[PDB]
Amino acid sequence: PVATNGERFPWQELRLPSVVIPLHYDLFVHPNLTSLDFVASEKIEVLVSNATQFIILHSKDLEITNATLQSEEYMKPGKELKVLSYPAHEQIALLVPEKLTPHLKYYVAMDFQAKLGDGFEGFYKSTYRTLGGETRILAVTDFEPTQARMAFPCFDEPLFKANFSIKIRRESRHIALSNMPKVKTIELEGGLLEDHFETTVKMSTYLVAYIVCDFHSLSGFTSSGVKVSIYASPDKRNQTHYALQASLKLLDFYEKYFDIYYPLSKLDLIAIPDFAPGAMENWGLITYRETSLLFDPKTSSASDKLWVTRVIAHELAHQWFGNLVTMEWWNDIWLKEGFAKYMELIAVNATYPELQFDDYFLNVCFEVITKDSLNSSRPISKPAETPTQIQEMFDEVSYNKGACILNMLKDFLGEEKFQKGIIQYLKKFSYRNAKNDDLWSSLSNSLGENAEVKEMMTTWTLQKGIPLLVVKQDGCSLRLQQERFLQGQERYLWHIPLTYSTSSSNVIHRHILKSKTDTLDLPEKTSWVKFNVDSNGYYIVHYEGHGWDQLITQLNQNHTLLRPKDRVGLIHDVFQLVGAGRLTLDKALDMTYYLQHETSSPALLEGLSYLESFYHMMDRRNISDISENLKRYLLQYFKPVIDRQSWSDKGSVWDRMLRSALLKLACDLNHAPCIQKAAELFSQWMESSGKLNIPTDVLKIVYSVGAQTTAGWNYLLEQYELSMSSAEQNKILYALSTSKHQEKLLKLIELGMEGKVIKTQNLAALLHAIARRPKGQQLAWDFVRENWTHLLKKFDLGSYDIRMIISGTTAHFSSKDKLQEVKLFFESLEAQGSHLDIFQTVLETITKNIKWLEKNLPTLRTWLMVNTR
Ligand SMILES: CC(C)C[C@H](CP(=O)(O)[C@@H](N)CCc1ccccc1)C(=O)N[C@@H](Cc1c[nH]c2ccccc12)C(N)=O
Ligand SMILES: *[C@@H]1O[C@H](CO)[C@@H](O[C@@H]2O[C@H](CO)[C@@H](O)[C@H](O)[C@H]2NC(C)=O)[C@H](O)[C@H]1NC(C)=O
Ligand SMILES: *[C@@H]1O[C@H](CO)[C@@H](O[C@@H]2O[C@H](CO)[C@@H](O)[C@H](O)[C@H]2NC(C)=O)[C@H](O)[C@H]1NC(C)=O
Ligand SMILES: *[C@@H]1O[C@H](CO)[C@@H](O)[C@H](O)[C@H]1NC(C)=O
Ligand SMILES: *[C@@H]1O[C@H](CO)[C@@H](O)[C@H](O)[C@H]1NC(C)=O
Ligand SMILES: *[C@@H]1O[C@H](CO)[C@@H](O)[C@H](O)[C@H]1NC(C)=O
Ligand SMILES: [Zn+2]
Repeated sequence: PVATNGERFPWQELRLPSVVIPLHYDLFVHPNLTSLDFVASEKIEVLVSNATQFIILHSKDLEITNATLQSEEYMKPGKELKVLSYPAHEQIALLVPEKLTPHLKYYVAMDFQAKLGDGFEGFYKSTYRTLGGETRILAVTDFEPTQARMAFPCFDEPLFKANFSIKIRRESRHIALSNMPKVKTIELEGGLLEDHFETTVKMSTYLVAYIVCDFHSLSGFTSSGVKVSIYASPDKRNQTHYALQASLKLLDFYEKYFDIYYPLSKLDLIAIPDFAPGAMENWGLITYRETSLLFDPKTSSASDKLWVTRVIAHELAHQWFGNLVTMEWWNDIWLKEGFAKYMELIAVNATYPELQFDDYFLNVCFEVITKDSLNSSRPISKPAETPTQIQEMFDEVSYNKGACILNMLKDFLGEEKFQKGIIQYLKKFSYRNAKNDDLWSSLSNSLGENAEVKEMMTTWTLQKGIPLLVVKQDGCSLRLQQERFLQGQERYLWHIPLTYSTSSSNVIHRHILKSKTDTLDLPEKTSWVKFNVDSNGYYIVHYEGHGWDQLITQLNQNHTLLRPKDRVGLIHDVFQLVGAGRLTLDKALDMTYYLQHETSSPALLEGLSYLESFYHMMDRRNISDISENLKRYLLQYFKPVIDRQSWSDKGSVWDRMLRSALLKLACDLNHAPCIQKAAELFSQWMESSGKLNIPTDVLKIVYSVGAQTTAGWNYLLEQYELSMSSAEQNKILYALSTSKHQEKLLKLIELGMEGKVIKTQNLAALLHAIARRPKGQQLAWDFVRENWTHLLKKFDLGSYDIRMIISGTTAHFSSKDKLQEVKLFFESLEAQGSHLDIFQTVLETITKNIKWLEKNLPTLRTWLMVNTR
C-alpha cells in the first residue's frame, strides 16, 4: 500500500530499512519568534550497505522543499531526489535515479519548513510571564520518543546514532542553545546572528535539542572541569542556586561511580515554562519543568527540595544510562528508565544522605506493586510498535519495577560487584546501543564456578506480576510456596532470592528458590521469622498458621526488635494480603495499634496512609457512619503525635514530612485546632498582604484552609497569576481545588482548557486533583467524558496527560454503576479513541475496589465500633 499522490512506497514496514545508515547531520535551523515558524535545511552523510534505488527516513508535518543527493564517490555535485510522503507511517521515500553502490558514502540534503509546534512536542513554542507582567516567547525542542521527525527529516530510531553539527540563526534579543558548546557566532547582513555549535558525539536522534530564548544563567565547574549552567527566565535566576549546587555534586558522583567522565565540556539545565514531560535528558541540554528544577527557600518545602534533587539525579544518570549507552529499541526502554530511577537512590543517598531518600525508596516499589498485582499488568521488557505503544512503555513497570529488581539484584550481589557490573556495561557499550540480554550478561560477568544470574533476572524481566511467597512453620519446618500475587494463577515461576531473620538471631540468612516449592529447616524452634529483610526483594510474603499473629504480637510488645524497613514491609504486606483474601481486615487493623508506639516516621506514615485511605473511600461514598468513626479514631489515637506538631519548618527531612503529613490529616479531618490555626495564619497572610510568611511545610495546608472562603479563594487565585514561584503556584492550585462549590472547580478546569492562566501542562494533574474530592469526583467524570474530543486535540493518546486524565477520574470509582459508565465510555472509544492498555488496568482497578468493599466493608464498620466501645 502507498500514497500520498498515487505512485507507491518502495518500503512498507514502519521500522526503517537497515540498508541506509546515517553517520552525520549538518543541521541548520532558522526560527522566527514573531512569525512563529521556522525554516531549515540538513545534510546527512549516509552509508549504503546493500545497493538500493530509494532512501527511507522519517518526516512529519514538515513541508520538504528541495531534495538532492551528492557524490563523494559516483556523480558530480549533484543530483535531485524525488520525494515521496506516507503519513500513516510517518515516513518519506527519497527516490534515486541511479541505483546506489554498497560501501559508498552519500549526502542526502533537503530544505524543510513548518510552524512552531502548538503543544509540547517536536520544535514547539512556549511563553512565560516576567515580573513586570510581560508575556515572552521561546522556541524549544522535545523529541522522545518519535518527535524529532517533526523538526527535521531523519532516520528516527535509537540505533541510528550519528554526529550532529547544529547551526541556529537568531535575533540580538535571544540566545541559542543546543546539545554542544557554542564554537562561534557570526554577524550577518541584516543585523542577524548565527550560532555555530560544536559537532556532537555519536547519539540517537531523540536527544537532539535546541532552544532560542532570552534566559539567564548561573554557571560553575565540576572537578573534572565541566561547565554546568542553570538557565531560567531572567526574573527567576535566584531560584537556580540549589540546582547548580546539586548538579555539580551529582555529576561528580556519577563520574566517580561509573568511572567514566561526562564526555562533553558543558552541561546545561534549563527550566522550561511550558513543558509536558517532568524533564528530558537531552545530551548536554537537559530540560526541566520549573517545579523539577527551580527552588525558592521562601516558598519551596522540604519535599520540594527532595523532589528537584531527585529529578536532577535522574536526568544526570541518563547522560550515562540512556545517552552514552542507549537501548536498541523502545521495548527495552527499561534499560534507560529503570536504571536512572535506581541511580536516584544510589546517587542521592551518596551525595545527600541528609535528605533521607533511602527510607522513601520502598514507596517506589509499593506504588508499582499495586498495578503488578493486576492481571492487566505487563513484563518489564515487552514489544512496542506504533508511537502510541512506545509512549505506553513509559510507566511504573519500566521505571519503578525496573529500579526495584535491580535493587534486589544489587542486594544479592553486594554493592561493589554490582557496581563493577555497571561500570563494565556502560564502558562496553559506550556510544552504541544495547539489548535487554546484553545487560544481564554484564551484571553477572563481573574458578570455575559461575553466575547464572542471567537465568534469574531473565525471568524477572520477561514475566508479568509479582510473586507471593507463602510460608508455613510447623515447628522447625518451613514450607515455601510461591504464587503469582493477585487481588482476588497458572504458569508463572521466578528464581526468587530469599532473605529472612529469626526471633533469635538478627543475623540475615540468605537463600534462593527456583522450583514451584521447596522447604527449609530451622536451627531453633523459634518465635517468629521475617522473610525479605528491609523488603529488598520484589515479592510479597504471607505467613500461614500463627506466623502473622506472632509477628504482629512482637510489634505490640518490643516493636524495636524488628528492622524499621521490616516493619514498613509487614505493614505494607498485611494490608495487601487482605485485598488478596489471604488475611481478614481486622488482622490488619489490629496491627495499626502498635503505631501508638512507632517512632520511625516511615512505618508510622505507612500505617497511617492506609487508615487515611479508608476514610477517603468511605467519604467518597456517603458512608458517614464509618468515615466518621474513622475520623474520630485518627484524632483520638495519634492525638499525642498530632499535638506535638509545630507550625514551623524545623527538624530533619522526616521531621518536616511527618509534620506536613500529620497536620494535613488533622485539617482534612476537620480537627478544630488545626483548621483554626491555618485559617489564622492564612488571614494574617492576606490581611498583611504577602508580607507575613507561612512556613513552607504548612504553606499548602494554610492555603487550602483559606480556600474555603470565597474571599480567600479569589485572593489565592489572583495571587496565582502574580507569583514567581511555580512551586507556590503548585500549592495554590491544589488549595484552589479543595473547594466545595462546583463552579469554582469548574472554573479551574475551564481555565485549564484555555491554558492561559493555568498552563496546559497542569490540566492532567488538576483534573486528577479535583476528582479525588467527593464534591468534585462527578464533575470531573462528566467533564472528561463530555469534552473528550477537545481533550484529544491538546494531548496524544496515550501521552502521560491523557493516560493520567483517564485514570485520574475513574480509578477511584468503587460502585457497580460507575464501572458500567466507565466500561461504557471505554467502549465509546472504539474509533480514533480506542485503544489504550490503561482501559483494562482502570476497569480491573474499579472492580478490585467493589470487591474490597463487599469482602471487607462491614468488617471495617465493626472493628471501628468495637473501638468506640
Ligand atoms: C521521571 C521524572 C524525573 C521525569 C521523567 C523524564 P525522563 O528522564 O524519564 C524522560 N526521558 C522521559 C520523557 C518522556 C516521558 C513520557 C513519554 C515520552 C518521553 C518522565 O518521564 N516524566 C514525567 C511523566 C512520566 C513519564 N513516564 C512516567 C512514568 C511514571 C510516572 C511518570 C511518568 C514524570 N512525572 O515522571
Ligand atoms: C523574524 O521576522 C521579523 C519580522 O516579523 C524580523 O524583524 C524584522 O526584520 C527586518 C530585517 O532585518 C527589519 O527590517 C525589521 O526592522 C525587523 N522588525 C522587527 C520588529 O524585528 C526578524 O528579523 C526575524 N527574525 C529572525 C531571526 O529571522
Ligand atoms: C562523532 O562522534 C564520535 C564519538 O562517538 C567522535 O569520535 C571521537 O573523535 C575524537 C577526535 O577524532 C577521537 O579522539 C576519539 O577517540 C573519538 N571517540 C570515540 C570514543 O570514538 C567523532 O569524532 C565524531 N565524528 C566527527 C565527524 O566529528
Ligand atoms: C544485503 O546483503 C546481505 C549479505 O548477503 C544479506 O544477508 C541481506 O539479506 C541483504 N539485505 C537486503 C535484504 O537487502
Ligand atoms: C547510603 O550511603 C551509605 C554511606 O554514606 C552506605 O553505607 C549505604 O550502604 C547506602 N545505603 C544504601 C541502602 O544504598
Ligand atoms: C523493648 O525492647 C527493647 C530492646 O531490648 C528494650 O530496650 C525495651 O526495654 C523494651 N520495651 C518494653 C516496652 O518492654
Ligand atoms: Zn528517565
